[PDB]
Amino acid sequence: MGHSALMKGTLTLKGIPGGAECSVDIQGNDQMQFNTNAITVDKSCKQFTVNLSHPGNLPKNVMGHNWVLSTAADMQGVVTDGMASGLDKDYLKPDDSRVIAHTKLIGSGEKDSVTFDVSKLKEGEQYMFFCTF
Ligand SMILES: [Ca+2]
Ligand SMILES: [Cl-]
Ligand SMILES: [Cu+2]
Ligand code: NA
Ligand code: NA
Repeated sequence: MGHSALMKGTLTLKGIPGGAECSVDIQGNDQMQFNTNAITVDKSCKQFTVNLSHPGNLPKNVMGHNWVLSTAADMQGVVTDGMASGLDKDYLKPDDSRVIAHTKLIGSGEKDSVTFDVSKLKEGEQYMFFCTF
């Protein structure tokens, strides 16, 4: 139930040869899909920015999407507690210690960005991004 089983992917801190730009553009659509399942963040990025958008036509209460980052070990807990927190809390437990970064929940035609400190990540750790809707 909800989007997290399908709308998820890995996020990995790596030394990308030569550096990389410090953002990613990601979309969630009307078919419960993100347009990537693997994001790499370069070590030398001080901040990283995720720009989420929602193309198509369905409203937030039917096909709402957020982008939520946690350790892979913490994902299930965040999803469970987020689902229980409900639509009016953007399907996130308020102040959840396990959420490294998150956007708001968006419907069709909306956009949201989140920037976070890359020092909150560690090489070797498994991170997941996901929608908790
Ligand atoms: Ca935001
Ligand atoms: Cl659903
Ligand atoms: Cu979603
Ligand atoms: Na690099
Ligand atoms: Na980029």
